Amino acid sequence: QVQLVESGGGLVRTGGSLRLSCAASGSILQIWAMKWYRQAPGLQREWIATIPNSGEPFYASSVEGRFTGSRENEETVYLYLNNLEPEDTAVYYCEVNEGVPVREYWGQGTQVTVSS
Amino acid sequence: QVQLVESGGDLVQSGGSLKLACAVSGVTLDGYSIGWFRQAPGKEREAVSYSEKSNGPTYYVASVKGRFTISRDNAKNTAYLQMNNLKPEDTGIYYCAADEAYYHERGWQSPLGWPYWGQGTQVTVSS
Amino acid sequence: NLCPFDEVFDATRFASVYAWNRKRISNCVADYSVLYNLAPFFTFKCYGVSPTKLNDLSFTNVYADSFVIRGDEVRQIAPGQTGNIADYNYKLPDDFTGCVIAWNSNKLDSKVSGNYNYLYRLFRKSNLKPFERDISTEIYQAGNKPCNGVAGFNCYFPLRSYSFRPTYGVGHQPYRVVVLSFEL
Repeated sequence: QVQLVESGGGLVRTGGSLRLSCAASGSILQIWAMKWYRQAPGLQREWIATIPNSGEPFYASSVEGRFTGSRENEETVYLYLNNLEPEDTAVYYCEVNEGVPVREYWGQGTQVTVSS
Repeated sequence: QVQLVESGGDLVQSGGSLKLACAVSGVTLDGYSIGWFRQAPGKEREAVSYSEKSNGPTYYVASVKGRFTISRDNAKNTAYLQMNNLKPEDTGIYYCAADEAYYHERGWQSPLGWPYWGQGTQVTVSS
Repeated sequence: NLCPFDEVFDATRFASVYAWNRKRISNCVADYSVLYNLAPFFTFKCYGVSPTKLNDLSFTNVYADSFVIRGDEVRQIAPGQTGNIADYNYKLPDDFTGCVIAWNSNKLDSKVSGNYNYLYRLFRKSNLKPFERDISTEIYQAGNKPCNGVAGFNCYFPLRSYSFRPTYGVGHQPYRVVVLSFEL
């Protein structure tokens, strides 16, 4: 019954900021990592960050330096979006890797829209 | 338990010879297969020669065939690598490795297979 | 009558080492040639018998135990070795007769985002017996206070992930390993 819910998307101006959050719930044995992806209009899904349970976050070069991952507890991570650009407009998705054996869980995503 | 100690590395001029030694302690050499490997700056450790336990086969990588000879001395619990006609490309740290296993002729060249290693001896061949 | 190692180990995913898989493959000759469909080169060696003795010898059963570990842990898959893989995940007997095959699987088992699927046991109250498997997930009690199923101070979740990424050095890249035991 592991589930996740993503929040924090919205409409912002260029240069603006958002804080995305991904929170896991249910009968959790061990969270291994949360991963962030985004899917922009007409493009393939793009991996942008991994926030491991053990270890520091790492990122795709398209966002590194501008988006910061934070682990607040084993079930909750943020992705701080700074310096937003129109080309960051996308639906942003959290993937949780959890359990023994390891299973992957997804949600419906959160919309980010960056206006010029 | 198994301890390996290489010696004989030296600076030598191209075309010269060197004999390396791998002194084995803690176990009898006859029960172990022995591999020689070398590591050049910036490169991964690579295979040189193999001597199987129990008087089994010996193998050589193509680039040292006919120049290098692996051997054993049971009295001294030591294995050796005789290196003739040395070339600048032979420069590197030479390591001996040991394993109780019998390797396949095509299965020994990866160094990750091997459990016991010496600290290495430096060989520098000047052009 | 070659054991179809290339067919059975042609798999998207391998077992994690703590949950190592055993396949029984019957009435076949254990031959190295077929491995090259798996990989362009491999470690292949045997304990207690030479690989040459396997030539043309059909076995009533071949037990193939498979899993993924780091390249620099392949050395622990041998009789008499010590360390958390040999002691807590997959243990061979001191007198083992059989063979070890390993190949780099970075292209299949690593991910740019980190492959967290492959786990290993890091903590255990005692060493495994040879060929024992432990797939339990009890919190490991490292002190005198009970953990009550929660990790925390002196209370460890017992498994960890290898988090394989393709940019790791070769020693921490994934290797697929197959251990063969023989029954004439």
